[PDB]
Parts: sequence; structure tokens; C-alpha cells
Amino acid sequence: VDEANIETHGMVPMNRLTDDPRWLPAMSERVTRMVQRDRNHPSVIIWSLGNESGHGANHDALYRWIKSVDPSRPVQYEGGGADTTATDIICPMYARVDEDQPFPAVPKWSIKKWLSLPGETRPLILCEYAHAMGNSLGGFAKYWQAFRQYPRLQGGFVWDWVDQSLIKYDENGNPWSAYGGDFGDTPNDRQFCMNGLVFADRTPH
Amino acid sequence: VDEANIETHGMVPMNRLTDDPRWLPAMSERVTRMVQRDRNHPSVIIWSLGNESGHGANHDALYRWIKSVDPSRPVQYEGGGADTTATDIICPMYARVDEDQPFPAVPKWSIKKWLSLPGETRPLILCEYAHAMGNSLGGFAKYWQAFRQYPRLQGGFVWDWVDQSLIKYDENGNPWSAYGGDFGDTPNDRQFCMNGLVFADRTPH
Repeated sequence: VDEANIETHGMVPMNRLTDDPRWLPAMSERVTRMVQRDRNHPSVIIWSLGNESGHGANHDALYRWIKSVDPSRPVQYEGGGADTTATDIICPMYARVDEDQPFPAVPKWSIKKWLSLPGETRPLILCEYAHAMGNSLGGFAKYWQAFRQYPRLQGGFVWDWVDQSLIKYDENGNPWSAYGGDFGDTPNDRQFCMNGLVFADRTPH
Repeated sequence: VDEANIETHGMVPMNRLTDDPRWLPAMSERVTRMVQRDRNHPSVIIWSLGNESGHGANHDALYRWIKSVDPSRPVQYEGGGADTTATDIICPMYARVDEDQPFPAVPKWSIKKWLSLPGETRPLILCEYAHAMGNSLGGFAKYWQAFRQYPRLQGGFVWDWVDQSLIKYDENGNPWSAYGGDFGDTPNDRQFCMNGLVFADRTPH
């Protein structure tokens, strides 16, 4: 799944830029250059419009642009609540199997519910699920139970492959794994950089 | 829900008569006379084509006839596997909440699965569910949990209201409740006549 380099996650609201005409040139270049570059790979199955940037008109536009230019692949976008008109696939992040999380504005349904909501005909693939933050993946089996049982639950992507930790050294010259804040970077989000299935040295959790 | 007086349950296969042109006159009269009779009631919400008679061409025809003549109500039919083209409502019998029962030919999906099957857009209402045979209704809460959670699960009908037992008398002139076989009727299906929420005397289980 090949994602455009666009994430405006820290904006308030998230789509402050992606629903703003003036940034559409910037965004368009990011998307269009990506597509032109990777157009010919066979491994690339799905185009993604980016990540967590809310849902704005610029997404709708760029969705359509890709569909126009490369009709051979499907386009995915989770921002806006997984199921806006700028996605071919219902694609949500950390939606639970049997539990609805009715957030104001952008409710996050259970994946089983989501499929059946009046009008939903698309496939559902979990953009991000199962948050592997250290000692985790509890209940992982539930997802795979569901994936096998339901036809339109077509899998998903575990978050994520490898811990984003950095090596620092102690006074003896020994190396150790550093997380947010350990370089004097402040504010930071501490251990949240490490959510891998494998360690940074590619040994496995 | 007003049902036409048609059930060919004991046929082999069940639709032996209902897919046979020559019985279409008989069937049509049953349906059409019913509709003409009860057309004007406000309590009548749904027309039903009958019960457990498989799925044959005669159902398709009669479905259409009703739709033509009384477009103000919806038409329901469970035979054939709850979701044939002769029904406006996915309407199944004893489909379990979270358990698929993949029967040859006419699989009976879990109701949660059923809603989401590629192409299903209709509402789902359980023709018959929760079989109240004596000391029963175990797990009833699961249905109502589901009904409240999913938008297209719109309830169902419990099977059933009152025990079909008959009074017989002993040598002292005392009355007692009789079930299949107690009148010398053989073969019979014994206690299966009693599946009520209330007793035949309308006291409650």
C-alpha cells in the first residue's frame, strides 16, 4: 500500500489545511509525483491518500485524480472516519471487533457493525489495528476469528513492524535504546515511538 | 404480520409443489383471497407468503402480485433460505447470533454475518427465533444485545406465544395437558406442540 506523503495530524481541526484551497497545490504535488513514480510496480496494490489529515475537499479532488489517471488500482483513505467518499475501502484505525466507540463527529464502530451500516457496500480493511506497544497484541485472535468469518473483512495492517528506538551511549561506551525525550527533545511522546513486532535490531518480540 | 395459508413443509424437496405450475392456481387463491380480505387493516404491516414451503417460481409470482396490488406494505418470505428474491426482508428462522450453521444448499448464517454478505441491503427480521420449548430462552439476551446494536437488525418474532396442549381426562375426571401421541395419534411429534411463553391456560412460564 503506497501512501502519499501527507499527514497534518497536529492541526486543529485536522482538516484545517486539507480543506483549504491554497494548500491544494502542495498536496497535489505530493500525490501526483508519488503516483507517477511508482505507477509501474506490481507489488503496489493500493494507493493511499495519506494519513490522519481529516477530510477535506482536497482529498476528494485527489482521490478523483488518481482514479482518473490510474484506474487499475483502488484508492484508500482513512481520514475523516474511514468511510468518506474519498476511499474505495472502508479503512479504519483501531476499530474494535465487537465494541463500538461512538466518538462525537467521527464515531468508530465495531468492524462487524461497520460493514452492515445502511448503505455500506465497500470492503473493510483495517488501516491500523492491534497496537503492538511493547507487551501487547492481547485479543489479536479475535480479529483473525472475525477476518476469517466475514467475507468483507479482508484483513488489515498491524501497527507496526519495528520499534523506532535510537541508540545512545553511556559513559562506558555501551549502547542502549532511547525513546522520546532521551535526546533532550521536549515536548515528546516518550515510549510511543516503540510499537514494533520486532526490536530495532530486528530480533523479535 | 399476516401470513398466507401455505405450508408444504413435509414435501421432498420442500418446493416440490411450490415450483410446480399446476399448483399455482391453488396457491394464488390462498394468497390473493387473504390480501383482499385484510387489505384495509392498519395493524397489518407485512404480508407474508407463507411458511416453510421451499422456494419455487410460484413464490416469485405471488410476491410480485402482492407488490403490484398492495404496494403500501412489504412482503416477507423465509422459505428458500431467508433471502431469496421473493422477499423484501431477510427473514430467517433460528439463525444464531454469532454462529454460522452452513447447511448444504441453504446455509443459515449468523445474523451478524448475514447482514454484511456482499450484496445484502435488506433489513433483517427474525421470522422465528428463540425456541421457547419448555424450560428455554437461554441466551435470549444475546439477541437483544445485537438488535439494539445493529441498525439493520430490526427485531424478530419469538417462537411462540402459547403451548399447544389439549385437555384430556383421567379416570377421576381430572384434566391434564396432553401432547402429541396422547390421543393415539401416530406418528406424532410428542412435546414439540408445546413451545409457548405461556401455558395453554394463559398462565405464564
